[PDB]
Amino acid sequence: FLKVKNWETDVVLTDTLHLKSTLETGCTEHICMGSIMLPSQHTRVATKDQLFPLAKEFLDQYYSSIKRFGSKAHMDRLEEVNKEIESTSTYQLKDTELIYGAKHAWRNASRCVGRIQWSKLQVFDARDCTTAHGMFNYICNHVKYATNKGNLRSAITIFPQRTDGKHDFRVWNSQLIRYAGYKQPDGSTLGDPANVQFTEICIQQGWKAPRGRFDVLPLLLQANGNDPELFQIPPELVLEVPIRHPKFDWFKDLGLKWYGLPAVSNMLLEIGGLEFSACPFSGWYMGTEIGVRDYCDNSRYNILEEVAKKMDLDMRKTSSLWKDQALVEINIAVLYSFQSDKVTIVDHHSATESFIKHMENEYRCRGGCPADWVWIVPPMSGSITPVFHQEMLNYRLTPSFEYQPDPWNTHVWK
Amino acid sequence: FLKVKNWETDVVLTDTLHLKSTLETGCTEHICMGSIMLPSQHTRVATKDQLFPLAKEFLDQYYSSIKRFGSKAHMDRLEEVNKEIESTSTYQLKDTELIYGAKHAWRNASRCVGRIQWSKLQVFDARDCTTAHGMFNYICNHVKYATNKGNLRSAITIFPQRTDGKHDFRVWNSQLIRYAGYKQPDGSTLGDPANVQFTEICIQQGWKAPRGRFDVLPLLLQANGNDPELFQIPPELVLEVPIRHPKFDWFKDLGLKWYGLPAVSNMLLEIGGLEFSACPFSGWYMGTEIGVRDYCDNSRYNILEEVAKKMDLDMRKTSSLWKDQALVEINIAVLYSFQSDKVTIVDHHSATESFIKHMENEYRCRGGCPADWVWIVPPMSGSITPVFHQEMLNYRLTPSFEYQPDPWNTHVWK
Ligand code: HEM
Ligand code: HEM
Ligand SMILES: CCN(C)CCc1cc(F)c(F)c(OCc2cc(C)cc(N)n2)c1
Ligand SMILES: CCN(C)CCc1cc(F)c(F)c(OCc2cc(C)cc(N)n2)c1
Ligand SMILES: C[C@H](O)[C@H](O)[C@H]1CNc2nc(N)[nH]c(=O)c2N1
Ligand SMILES: C[C@H](O)[C@H](O)[C@H]1CNc2nc(N)[nH]c(=O)c2N1
Ligand SMILES: [Zn+2]
Repeated sequence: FLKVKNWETDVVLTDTLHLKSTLETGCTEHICMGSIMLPSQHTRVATKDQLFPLAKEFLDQYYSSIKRFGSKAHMDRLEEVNKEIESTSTYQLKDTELIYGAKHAWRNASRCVGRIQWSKLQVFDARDCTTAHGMFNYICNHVKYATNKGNLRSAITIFPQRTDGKHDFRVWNSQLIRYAGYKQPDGSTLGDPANVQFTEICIQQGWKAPRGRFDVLPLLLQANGNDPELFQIPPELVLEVPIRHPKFDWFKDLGLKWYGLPAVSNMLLEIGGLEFSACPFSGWYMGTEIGVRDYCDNSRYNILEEVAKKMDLDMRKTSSLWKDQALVEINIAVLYSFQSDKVTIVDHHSATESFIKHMENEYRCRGGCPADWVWIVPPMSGSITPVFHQEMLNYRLTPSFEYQPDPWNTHVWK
Repeated sequence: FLKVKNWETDVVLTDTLHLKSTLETGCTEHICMGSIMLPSQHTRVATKDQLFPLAKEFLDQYYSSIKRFGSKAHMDRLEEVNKEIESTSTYQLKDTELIYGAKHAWRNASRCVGRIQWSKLQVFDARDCTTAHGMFNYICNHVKYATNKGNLRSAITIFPQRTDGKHDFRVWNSQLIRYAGYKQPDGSTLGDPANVQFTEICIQQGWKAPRGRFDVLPLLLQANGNDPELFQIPPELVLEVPIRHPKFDWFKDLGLKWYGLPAVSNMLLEIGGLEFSACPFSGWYMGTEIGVRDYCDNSRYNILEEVAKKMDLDMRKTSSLWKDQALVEINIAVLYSFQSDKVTIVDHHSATESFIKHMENEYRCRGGCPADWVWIVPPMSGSITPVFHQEMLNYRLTPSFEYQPDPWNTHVWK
């Protein structure tokens, strides 16, 4: 029954939820790895024996969720998937068990500050899919729906679960919409340095790059273990916000823009022991993810010098805080640009307050809320947002989202 | 033999130092408490039995440090304090063992970004002190020395170790130089809200407050268990930087200022099992500690609105990032003000780069460097400083600095 304090408000919350926790974290009693980016625990091949307790555990919270824990419909469903796990060494979720598992995977994501919206998640069941083309169609219907003309909506599309392991649905994109990354002669990078390995993988499979900055990458979709295939999202479906500033008219001259739809596609969704290797999910952007990380990370677009230049900034000494000054401006423009286009965006203040609000309800009507402070604190102006001052317990509940290796490092090809 | 990566540079460092670790962290395999502010492990009454392994462990690294591990002078010193621990149920450090233990307490402080300077620490041995007045004199000689007319120097003053526990030297100030905090009629706060409980404690013992903003508090010094006593640092010894901006001439009109000398006085220094309950230590300020936390924390001076006002800032909508804009300005002024006065200050960029440099040498010539990411990442512009992208292993080595309860909640009075 652990206590967590908010040192800005002296609010104390009591966490019992962490007792239901199951998975391990990477920390021990003599070492804390809370700052390791991809702990071996957060990465993802299972058998039929451990598979039933997982099913049991998940089915018991789900019937407990729809009020009727331990009833006949529960006991039958337990026997039912017991039977099905004996016979097939795996099983299938009901439509509702899948919607529930997905929403709670998000709910349990300790690194996600947007979780106040976890209950309003749209679950598209793609488990009937069999081909890369059908994947492409489900993904496009996802994009269109979640984009909703800038009034963005949370959604997830769940392709068939892993079975043997060699028959595996995977989106090879990290996100359905990402800009291409091209190395240059001198070595420098056009576009997004993050995706340079992925961009050339696409060309290795036949992409015809328009070698510029913001070239929306094509989808590389692997279906049921087969070699992936290239499909270009219809451009009318990829909404984009050109970035201007509400003061500096040279900001348009910077010629930047970003897509409205954040949509992570490389993660693994775990539910009742079942593994969904392709499950792209989307919501809306927090300002900082674009203006701080995408735009100003050194190994991303790296625009701080160019913005500071135009601002006429003391770029000599480090202590001029020119980098900080040009970073707040870039985030002012991103927010303003997205808002003047009716494209859903949230600032890091509004988003981190709501997370504290969310944390309250989770400790009240759930007994806790796993939270990773390393990741919840926004990457600029940490301590002026209320999550900097909120102690948080990190633990691993299931259903959950896990990392998984890249397909091209595991795919037994051709 | 754990690995930590820098995701900005793809640098990998290998940590074996954590194997020498001894104390626990608060994390377990199923829960990470890396964001708990004062874990029960980081707080501080010991006997004579566990006291010798502690002495042994510390003496073995110290003679290993001066090259002659296991020699006769080592073995004799081991027998010597063995003998002394049998006879007195405690023991005394040699002058050099104390200088070493202190420097390594700092070296091991995982929450300190300034640790690149740990070897150049000036150790003042105050273990002959017996009276609050003698404390006051050692503390003043500390202030004067460390201040060094703005060319600040790192130092620590070590008062006698705890023995029985009822005879205990304690500085009741959190820092030797802090501004007084006064509640008002309407409830609001003049001065520093942090110290309001301490400020009225001082008046409870007879302080004559000049009830303004930046009133340097008096020292409240407890010596050998006796009731503490009030002493006012000579004002010529308290250096102060008035805060101006190198653009906004109304910034002087804000009328702010800060002391040059950060000097934490409430911590407990542990060496070879011995407990030094009063051990004030000082270095120089990182810009952000004043301009971000001191000035802009909600429950500190809370000047963001007043600075934004004068900047003529979009203070209506939250998403205007006015708070961020006024926060970078305040930090530009702090750095500039301290630098135009030849008072040693370091910006959070320069300081966090040096910490990465420091981390390199610690993994190379020591096998690791315990680091608390929650605390090493500066509280503004996190991800544009290189420590945001540096994975860090947190573990607890000794000699170390520990928190300890406030004296007025433990002091058996009068
Ligand atoms: C609705 C708006 C949302 C916002 C504003 C939001 C915000 C964020 C942010 C800022 C991060 C940190 C990632 C980074 O900065 O690199 C994150 C991580 C994450 N989010 Fe959310 N998110 C949203 C929706 C969703 C949805 C719909 C899901 C799943 C269905 C989700 C699941 C996750 C996961 C799994 C992580 C990372 C966990 C990890 O890395 O281990 N989020 N989110
Ligand atoms: C020389 C310049 C120094 C700088 C720039 C510096 C910087 C910092 C900063 C920014 C923090 C985080 C505290 C906060 O933001 O609230 C910190 C913590 C700390 N520093 Fe350093 N510091 C310096 C010198 C020292 C010295 C001389 C010592 C000890 C002799 C020391 C030991 C510590 C300890 C023990 C902590 C906190 C550990 C904890 O809270 O558990 N530092 N320092
Ligand atoms: C190398 C890893 N690093 C780059 C972080 C990558 C990452 C992994 C992950 F699973 C995530 F959910 C993630 O969330 C971004 C995100 C997703 C959604 C739906 C909304 C918002 N607003 N944001 C970001
Ligand atoms: C409630 C706790 N919270 C307010 C943090 C307090 C705290 C505790 C502590 F032991 C510290 F060493 C500390 O370091 C401040 C510091 C010290 C020195 C020598 C230099 C710099 N530049 N800075 C700050
Ligand atoms: C070293 C550290 O684990 C890494 O830089 C983390 C820190 N916190 C983060 N927080 C978020 N939201 N996103 C990130 O990519 C990271 N990166
Ligand atoms: C909740 C959290 O533990 C607390 O706010 C910490 C976060 N990191 C920090 N880091 C530093 N340097 N100083 C602090 O006071 C804090 N506060
Ligand atoms: Zn931990």
